[PDB]
Amino acid sequence: PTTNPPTARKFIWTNHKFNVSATPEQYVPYSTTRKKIHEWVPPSTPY
Amino acid sequence: VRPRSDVTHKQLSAFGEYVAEILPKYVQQVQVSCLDELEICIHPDGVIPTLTFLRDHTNAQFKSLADLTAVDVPTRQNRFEIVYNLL
Amino acid sequence: FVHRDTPENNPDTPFDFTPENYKRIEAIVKNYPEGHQAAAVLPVLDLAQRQNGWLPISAMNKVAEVLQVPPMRVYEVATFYTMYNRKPVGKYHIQVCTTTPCMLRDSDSILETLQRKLGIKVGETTPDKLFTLIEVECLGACVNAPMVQINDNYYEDLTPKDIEEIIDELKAGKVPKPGPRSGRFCCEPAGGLTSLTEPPKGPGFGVQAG
Amino acid sequence: FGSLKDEDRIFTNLYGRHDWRLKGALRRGDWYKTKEILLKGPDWILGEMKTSGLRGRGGAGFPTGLKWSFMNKPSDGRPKYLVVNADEGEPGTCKDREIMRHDPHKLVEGCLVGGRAMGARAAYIYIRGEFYNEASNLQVAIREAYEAGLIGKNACGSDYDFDVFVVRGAGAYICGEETALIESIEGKQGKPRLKPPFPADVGVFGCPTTVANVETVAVSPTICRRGGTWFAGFGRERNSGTKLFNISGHVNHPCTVEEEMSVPLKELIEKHAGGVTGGWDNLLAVIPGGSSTPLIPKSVCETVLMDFDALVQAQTGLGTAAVIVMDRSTDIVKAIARLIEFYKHESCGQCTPCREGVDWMNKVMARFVKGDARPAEIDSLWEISKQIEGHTICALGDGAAWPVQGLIRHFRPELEDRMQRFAQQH
Amino acid sequence: SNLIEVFVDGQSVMVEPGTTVLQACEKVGMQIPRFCYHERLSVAGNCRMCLVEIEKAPKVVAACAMPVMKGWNILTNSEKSKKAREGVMEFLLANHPLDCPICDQGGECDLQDQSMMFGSDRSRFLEGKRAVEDKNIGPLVKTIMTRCIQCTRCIRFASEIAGVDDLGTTGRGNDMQVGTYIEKMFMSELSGNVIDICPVGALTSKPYAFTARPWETRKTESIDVMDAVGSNIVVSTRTGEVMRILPRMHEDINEEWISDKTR
Amino acid sequence: ITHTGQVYDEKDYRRVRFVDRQKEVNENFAIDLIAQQPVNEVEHRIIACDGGGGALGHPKVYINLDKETKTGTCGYCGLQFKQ
Amino acid sequence: SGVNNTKKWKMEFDTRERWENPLMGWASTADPLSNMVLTFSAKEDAIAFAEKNGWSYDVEEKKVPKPKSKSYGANFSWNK
Amino acid sequence: PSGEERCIACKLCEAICPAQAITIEAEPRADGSRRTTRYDIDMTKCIYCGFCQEACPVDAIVEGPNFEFSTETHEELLYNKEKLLNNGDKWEAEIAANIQADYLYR
Amino acid sequence: DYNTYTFLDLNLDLSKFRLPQP
Ligand SMILES: Cc1cc2nc3c(=O)[nH]c(=O)nc-3n(C[C@H](O)[C@H](O)[C@H](O)COP(=O)(O)O)c2cc1C
Ligand code: SF4
Ligand code: SF4
Ligand code: SF4
Ligand code: FES
Ligand code: FES
Ligand SMILES: [Zn+2]
Repeated sequence: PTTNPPTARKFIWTNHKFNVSATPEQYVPYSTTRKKIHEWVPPSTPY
Repeated sequence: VRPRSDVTHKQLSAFGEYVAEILPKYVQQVQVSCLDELEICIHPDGVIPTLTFLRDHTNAQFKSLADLTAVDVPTRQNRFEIVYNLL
Repeated sequence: FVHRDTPENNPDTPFDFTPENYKRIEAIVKNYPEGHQAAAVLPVLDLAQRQNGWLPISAMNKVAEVLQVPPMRVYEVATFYTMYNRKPVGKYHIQVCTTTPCMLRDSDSILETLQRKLGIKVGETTPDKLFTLIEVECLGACVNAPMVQINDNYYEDLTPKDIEEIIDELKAGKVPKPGPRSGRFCCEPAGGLTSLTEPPKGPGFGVQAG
Repeated sequence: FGSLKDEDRIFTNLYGRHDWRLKGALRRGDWYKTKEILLKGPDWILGEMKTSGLRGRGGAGFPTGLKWSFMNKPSDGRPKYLVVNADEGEPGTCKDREIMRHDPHKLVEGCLVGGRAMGARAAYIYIRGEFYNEASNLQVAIREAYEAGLIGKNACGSDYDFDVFVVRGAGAYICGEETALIESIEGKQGKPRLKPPFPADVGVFGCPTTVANVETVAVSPTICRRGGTWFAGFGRERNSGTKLFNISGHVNHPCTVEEEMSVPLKELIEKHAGGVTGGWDNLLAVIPGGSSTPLIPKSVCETVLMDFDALVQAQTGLGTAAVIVMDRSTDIVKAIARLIEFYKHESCGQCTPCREGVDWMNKVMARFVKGDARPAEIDSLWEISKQIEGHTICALGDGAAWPVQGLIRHFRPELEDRMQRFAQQH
Repeated sequence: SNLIEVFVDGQSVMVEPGTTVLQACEKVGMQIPRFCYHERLSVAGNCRMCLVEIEKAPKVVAACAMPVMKGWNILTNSEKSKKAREGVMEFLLANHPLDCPICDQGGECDLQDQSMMFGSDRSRFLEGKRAVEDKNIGPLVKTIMTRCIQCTRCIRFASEIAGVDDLGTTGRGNDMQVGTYIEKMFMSELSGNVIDICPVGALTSKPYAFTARPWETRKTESIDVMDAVGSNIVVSTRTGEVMRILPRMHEDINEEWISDKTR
Repeated sequence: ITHTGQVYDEKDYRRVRFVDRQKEVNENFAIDLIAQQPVNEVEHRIIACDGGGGALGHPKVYINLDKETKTGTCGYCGLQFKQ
Repeated sequence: SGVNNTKKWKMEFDTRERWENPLMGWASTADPLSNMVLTFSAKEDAIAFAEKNGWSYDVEEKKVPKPKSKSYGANFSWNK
Repeated sequence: PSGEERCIACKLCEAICPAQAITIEAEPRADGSRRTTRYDIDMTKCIYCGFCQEACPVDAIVEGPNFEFSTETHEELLYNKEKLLNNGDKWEAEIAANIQADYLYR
Repeated sequence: DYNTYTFLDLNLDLSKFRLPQP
């Protein structure tokens, strides 16, 4: 890498990390899609 | 486009007729694919007789059973299509 | 081919056939079969252009109403044919024929002459809007190959200089002797008639009985 | 053979020289037997056309008699019509501009003589809008004729009633097409129709209609007057009569002169018109029928004669018989290239093969003139060319393919060198 | 009576006088590759992708527009009628912008498939392509019209099935663009059908822009409840939420069309 | 939070997942990163965005920059070009 | 506009629960016979499969496009 | 390079995955661009065929060099768009070099 | 020499002659 450095693209990380699995930095999978069926919230004003 | 020799489609075709003639009681259809493969079709009762003739006939020795399989065509009244491939 | 409404070119520009023009429109409609007024679109649209060279979107709309045709139809005709300006156009609107017949007889020279004569590049118009230069296709009159159509007239068989002369005539004064400014009469053999030298024939000549 | 006599020529007013107005026409005696002819009836007139052997005279030379005859079938309650196309767009054609401008009347009586042959209620003349001045001349002529009562109700003493109208074209070569002239007359966009509903069957305004090159309508009264035989005698076999020839480009005296059809080409330029600029040796190629027809190189020109049968033997079309000549001083690759530019700026775009195909050849042709394209591309254009030739809704795609085919057929070595020239300088 | 006998590859089908060549192939069971021909839209002949070869005839004929005649043999798969498709597909694709992974009519394209089935494997158009400015025709139909194969089925539907008569062709040559000359939205019921009827993905649905891709959509056939015509419809559901409702054909009730409300 | 505003509600329990752990998100968001790149002022009506790098980029597409008001944006890169 | 997928009859089991999965949001199904669609060439054969397997069936008659008369000439009709 | 994620949600990476691993759902982003709201590669389901690398038109999904991603919990192996995009940012320099070396071959 | 309306106006003049419509 010293001889021919790599291409820098102004998003690539500068601090790369090792396995963070046992440490609390670990990926915890989650759905990234937003809600699908929005619901009718009742009316808060007493009828 | 694959190379096709009609020598085989002729040899195999003839054999088909030979088998059919020798075992007419069971052979219903005998076709050769465009891929030079013969496929005698027999009534289920001819399972024992047609195989035995092929295993033990001087002009057609088919000693080993490559495979026994059963496609399932649900539409077909007789669902399964037992296929025996011999060498 | 998209009319993005602009203050100048948009319906705020009201359009209506002068009383006289409407009379003309009526005759045009008469030619076609009754119940087929729509057929008069091209003729009427042209009349509009005669009235206003720009032929703005408003004009197209008027044509439609006058002929009771869907507005789109007028648009299709206008955007299909080429003799319709669909924009402002120069008082003179010269058009230079550049199909192979003319080019083979050096049409390109004429265009170049005009470009600097006019001082304006093709596809563009003079500042005074007096002259608009367009590289139009075969305008007929191919025999008189070097040829250009200034407005409605057909100036033909022109050598580069001739046009400059014509343009000047247009620039100062009017009606610069429109036609082939050369020795030949129409499309005759330039040197001398190869035929039709003798007098024309007479009524009944070599007529089969009845 | 050739060498038609001026006496046996049809438009004596060609080149003007005689009042294009009625008076000059009366001395011409153009309106001499018009009442009688119509009195003869539709059939007799159409018959004379067949005897004449007159072919199209416009673009494709279909037998005129048979064509017109197709509407001699009984009326089904729809008025039959006459349409006389005067678009005259085919590059190199000033052929028609003459009859219209110089001898408007000949066409006026051509219209009614032709009208009773098809029993047309009325005739519409579509002169290209470009020719505004030309229009001025014909309706002056049409106005004269009715004033006389030659046309209109009681046409020329005939119970026949025929009305003639002039329609403004709007700068479109395709308007010229038979199904598209109609649609322009109908007022829609000028887009050809398919032939299965043939023009006679579905007419303009759904009323049987027929379309003729103005030359075709104009000669019918004189051919009836002179009889089919006189006319049929001048031509060679199937190809018959004398067709006007317009020679433009690289010739000493470019002019339109009518001569016996079947006149040798080397001779046409030699006897009328004028010598090939720079000597007959200076003839790279000539396109006999205008831009649509394939150009023929000089070897063939000395031998080939201008008649449709001889040309189809030669792989080229008589077409409008517009002779465009190219000296050895011209970049044909660029000459034909502008004709493809002539067709990309003009095809309607209704059909897929012409729309993209003609634009595709234009892009390749421009590269060919530069020489940027490699030699292998040249035979591709050929293949692109025939894809367009048989698949198009109208004939213009037919027409665009032929010049491309001609350039590859006879000038393939020159294009390869232009290929080579650019590759060498890198 | 009124039953000509025409042969489609020698099958002696018999058809009422008036049936087109494309229709003759249909009853035998063959399907002429077609664009610009829709059963309930007028024949236009624009694409010429249906050229077939009647036997003993110099030129190939337009299937969708040629009245069949007695005796004719269609030769639909004749070497010729394949060059007549291998060479048309060359043209439609030549000016086409290859954004098939943008075109949400990805698997719902009658132009890739008719290209993967009836056309060539490569391209020879080394020249440049064209681009046509898009149009905001409305809030329902997204017209990325650089996709348009100028097949004029929209201009027909918008005039014949619906009486809008707004959409029209503008210009000639390779820049004939089929969009409203002035920007007037295509506001009418029956509007969304244009999406379903444009085989190209030039104009498609804006709400269902990029939510899915058709192979995934599980299709359940159900009934329109928004209006009382009870139009038949197919609800396309992916992973359990409805993604699109498009029409399914019922001769008597909705014959291939559905309202702007119920889709 | 995430590119699409994916933020578990204050009461959702998948937040337990993030308890004692990092909810993985990226600071670099595309919606913003493309904006930074300036509009390319090309001088031809139609230009092509091969995607940068030819074969190493995205399928080639031609953009019509004719609309004077707006700017063409490659359906792929998002790069914008104006005439 | 292709009709090659409207040729063979298919029998499809009734649709069942497709609840969202809490950890990843993927669709989750408890019905085994959901994705199964068997294809049968003729209506008679498909009905037979339902009877011997004991599943309830409700056959829907094929609906094929009715013949439609078309002719390019019409579009140029004097009065339409 | 600008910073716009390459994927344009054509979703044929999902179509050709042999194991059904990739799950993609998309919607037009506010910019108006096409983008994937959720891209989930289930690595335990994935059999690392490398067809996704093959199929992508923009080549947004790539088979990265790292093989050492063993995880204590099964959930960590399931990967959403944010982990993969982060994986992409970390290894982009080598991924670019690797694609640079092998693209002529493909 | 002719005016822009020559064709149209001349035609209108001819209208009287023009035979009755269909
Ligand atoms: C693109 C195109 C342009 C045409 N232009 C003309 C024209 O300017 N004049 C003409 O008489 N025929 C033209 N034709 C031929 C006509 O369509 C038609 O065949 C012809 O006018 C019939 O006349 P005829 O029977 O006298 O030959 C053209 C055809 C095509 C395909
Ligand atoms: S239409 Fe959309 S999908 Fe069909 S080809 Fe053109 S781009 Fe690819
Ligand atoms: S929009 Fe769809 S339908 Fe209308 S023309 Fe272009 S392609 Fe044919
Ligand atoms: S990853 Fe490549 S293929 Fe899968 S969607 Fe994003 S872009 Fe299309
Ligand atoms: S080409 Fe210029 S006159 Fe026909
Ligand atoms: S379907 Fe035959 S012309 Fe388009
Ligand atoms: Zn881009």
